[PDB]
Amino acid sequence: MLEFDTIKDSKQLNGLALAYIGNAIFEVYVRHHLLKQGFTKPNDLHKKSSRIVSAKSQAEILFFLQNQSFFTEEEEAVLKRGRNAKSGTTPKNTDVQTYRYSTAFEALLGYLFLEKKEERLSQLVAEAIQFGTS
Amino acid sequence: EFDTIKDSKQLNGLALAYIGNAIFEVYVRHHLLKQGFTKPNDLHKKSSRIVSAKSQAEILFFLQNQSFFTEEEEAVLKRGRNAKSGTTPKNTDVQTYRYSTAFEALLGYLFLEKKEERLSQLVAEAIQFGTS
Amino acid sequence: KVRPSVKPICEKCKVIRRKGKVMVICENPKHKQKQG
Amino acid sequence: TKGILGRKIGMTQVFAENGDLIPVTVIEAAPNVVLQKKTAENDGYEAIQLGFDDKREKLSNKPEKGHVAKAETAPKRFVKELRGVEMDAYEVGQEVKVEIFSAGEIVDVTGVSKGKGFQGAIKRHGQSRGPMSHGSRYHRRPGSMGPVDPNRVFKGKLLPGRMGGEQITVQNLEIVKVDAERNLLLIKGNVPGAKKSLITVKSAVKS
Amino acid sequence: WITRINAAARMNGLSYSRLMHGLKLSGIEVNRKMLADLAVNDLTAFNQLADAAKAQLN
Amino acid sequence: SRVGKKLLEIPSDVTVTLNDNNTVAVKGPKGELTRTFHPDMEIKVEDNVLTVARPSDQKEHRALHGTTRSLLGNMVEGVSKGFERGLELVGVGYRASKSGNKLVLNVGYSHPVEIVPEEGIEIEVPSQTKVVVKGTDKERVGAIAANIRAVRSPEPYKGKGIRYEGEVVRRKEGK
Amino acid sequence: TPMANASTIERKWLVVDAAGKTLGRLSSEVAAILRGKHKPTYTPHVDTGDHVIIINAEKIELTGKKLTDKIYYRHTQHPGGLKSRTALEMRTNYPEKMLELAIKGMLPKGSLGRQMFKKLNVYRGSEHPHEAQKPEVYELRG
RNA sequence: AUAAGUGCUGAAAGCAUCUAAGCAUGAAGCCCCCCUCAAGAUGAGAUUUCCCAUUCCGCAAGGAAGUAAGAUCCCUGAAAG
Ligand SMILES: [Mg+2]
Ligand SMILES: [Mg+2]
Ligand SMILES: [Mg+2]
Ligand SMILES: [Mg+2]
Ligand SMILES: [Mg+2]
Ligand SMILES: [Mg+2]
Ligand SMILES: [Zn+2]
Repeated sequence: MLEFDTIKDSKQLNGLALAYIGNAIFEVYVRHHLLKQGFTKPNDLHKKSSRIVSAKSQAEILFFLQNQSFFTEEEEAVLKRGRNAKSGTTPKNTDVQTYRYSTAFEALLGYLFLEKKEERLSQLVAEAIQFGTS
Repeated sequence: EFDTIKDSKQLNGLALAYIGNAIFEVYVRHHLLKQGFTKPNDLHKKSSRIVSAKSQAEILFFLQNQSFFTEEEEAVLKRGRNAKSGTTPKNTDVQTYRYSTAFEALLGYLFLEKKEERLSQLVAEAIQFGTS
Repeated sequence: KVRPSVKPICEKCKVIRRKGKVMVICENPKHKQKQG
Repeated sequence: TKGILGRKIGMTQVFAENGDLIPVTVIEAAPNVVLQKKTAENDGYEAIQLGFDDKREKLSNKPEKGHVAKAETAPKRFVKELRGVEMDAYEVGQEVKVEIFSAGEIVDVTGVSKGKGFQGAIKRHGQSRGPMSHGSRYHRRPGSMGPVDPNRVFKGKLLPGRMGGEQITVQNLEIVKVDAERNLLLIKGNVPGAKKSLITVKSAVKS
Repeated sequence: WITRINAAARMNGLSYSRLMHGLKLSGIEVNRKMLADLAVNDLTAFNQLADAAKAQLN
Repeated sequence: SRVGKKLLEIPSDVTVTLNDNNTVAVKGPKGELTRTFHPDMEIKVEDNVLTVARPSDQKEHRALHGTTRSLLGNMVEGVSKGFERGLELVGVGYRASKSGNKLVLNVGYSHPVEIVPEEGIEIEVPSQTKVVVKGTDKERVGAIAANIRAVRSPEPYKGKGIRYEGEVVRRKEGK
Repeated sequence: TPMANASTIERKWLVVDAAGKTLGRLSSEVAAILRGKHKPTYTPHVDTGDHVIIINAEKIELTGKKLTDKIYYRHTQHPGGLKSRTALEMRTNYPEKMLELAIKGMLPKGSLGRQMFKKLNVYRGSEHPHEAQKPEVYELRG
């Protein structure tokens, strides 16, 4: 992964900053994966990343993982904090609860990354990409 | 722990810039978080300020004067600027977009070769300057 | 010595204006006076 | 500055070393807990939150549970906010014990007065009576309402109504003794509020 | 009507107290204030009237 | 005649410098001096020659046209040698002394009075019964001497307190 | 018979500057841009006006000795409580309020005149947040 | 920051001058500091935390029904009334 340092009071970030960094994390992972799979055309890389980085696919991946008995107590608390955060303007072509349920996923990824829980985040996004691409 | 690609030189196109975009975004966002801000509005405002096309262009131009780079860096910068692709945004011209593409391609090539010692230093300097 | 009619007494009293008022100033401060 | 939160228990007396009587008010406490920090980049001021006197889990709802479960402690019953303070010697979850007041200091005490009900004028506003003899029919009534010319009553008259129950601050009290063991604070004088009530003991503002 | 004509005859560089004088002078244009006004429902003829007015004011 | 019409020389080390918006400065052997002027008024300098070109006559132009010239004169004089003003001190035991850089005066008051000057001006004391201020500009030494004198005004019944270096006070009689 | 426009109107935002302008002379064309008397479809009961943004509101001026001898009174409802402010303290600490009180006396007084007054946006600086409505520029006609 | 006063430089008026340019000082008055109420401040703010993958009609807007967090009815009372 990258070479960062810890940020003081990383257990007190609201549900929004976590998703703010987690969106970037997920973008990095999915782009590196699509590039590793073998592709050069930026048009096709966008047309494909916009299949896994949409709120619909994210809510779907979240429901799939959750219904598979994958998480633990603290990840459940981080999910509830991500989904309970109320702000923003809903996108014009989506529901307003799948939005919340995808923000929960991004908050989970961000909180996992901001605590140096590297391998768990790695395997989680591995299974997420594997599902989404299938 | 990202497994290496088959080759980091045959990426003739913009894939380097494609990865460098998200790399630079991750870095600037984590930095803004370390500063202390938590509200998303001003976070996004400063992020856009530092990640815009003209900002990256000016950072590249300024770092060009410090001779901070070596030969292969000029090689990848040239290979990036010889890219002809897509359409430039309506808000900006066709010139500075090429400088931004060059900067993003350089960042991506640095990232994709496990040279974090150069990458962290480069992004630290770029952010430090852009926050002037 | 405020009074609505100021005028020199001895030969050496001057008459000046300050901030839109009429003042008589001198060396012997018994003669110093101001209109209004 | 500094401050804590406690419970009034009742007045007593102590002899000093000179051998002289001193009225004393007892105030118990416990380890308060910092639950939140309000910095100037998120809000418009500087302030920490303090908790006190935890309550059993059946009397707490899910919002409060989740709020107080980010400092890893138990649902607190009294939540307040101490504003003017240095904000580098305080971390979420850390405690604020009673051992921060030495003897002979000078503090302020904020508390809610005790209620008196619906009171008249002679008692609420401390007015005077008319006569009780000499043929009078006037006593315990609030007086003339004012001049005739305004054709109305001036805003600011003083009439009956509900007395007490407000918030009051007494200034320039003084610590006598600080029993570090039992979490006690002996303050000289008396303090507002009924027994078994919340009392805020901050440092002195005037100096 | 006078308020609307005054508003419609300033995006041309005139005013009311001069448009009306130029119309009373440029020939005798007897278009009432009601109809001159209503003809700001379309602003192609009113500009012609205002040009004919502005002619005689020099 | 008029004072806004005379001439002003410029010594060797004294070097004036013109700038936009008429904000002349001076460099000399005793320090710098900058002072903005009125924007309307025209200032023009020649080697060893000072000129103040005045626009069409008015009520305030005939005033500014002399004010600016007097100020330039005071400025060049101060940067050439500087101004000073002493302060006699009669007392019956009233005595001033030195303490580091500030001033202390033991007038008849029941506690010593402290006087500290701002930067760029020094307060020298040649003897325990006299004070002498020294500085570059004129208004500065003026204000400092006024603020030092206003600690103890001279009583008229008998010379007692601070007074200027050369001045006559009236005298009554008390019995 | 005359076109009486109603709920068929559109609006457009304008930007006005106050750097180097006399009060009362700016707030006299702003107070008629708000009301709608610059549109050939002006109807008197529908508020056909449009929005106005003001910037550099702390750069306004006043001629003569007004910055010391223009007083702003305001009375509470209690006996004796008449409070006062001069123009310097206002222009220094409440510039936007100075301009709002200026413009508010030049509009109608009913219940349409005080929703015409919701379309005025006064700021004290050089940047405004309303960069989404595409607010054009408007130089004073006098 | 000021009132009356005391002023420093400085011309109109070759000098003088508290002022017209400029720079100060100066009161139980005025605005903050002290205490209380305060976002129905319809300009209705901010922060932190909980609840959300229902079912019918309705092309659609929408309407309806069961509920979630939470609250109330009802009961035992007083540091309250
Ligand atoms: Mg999101
Ligand atoms: Mg790009
Ligand atoms: Mg009596
Ligand atoms: Mg009446
Ligand atoms: Mg009317
Ligand atoms: Mg009991
Ligand atoms: Zn005389």
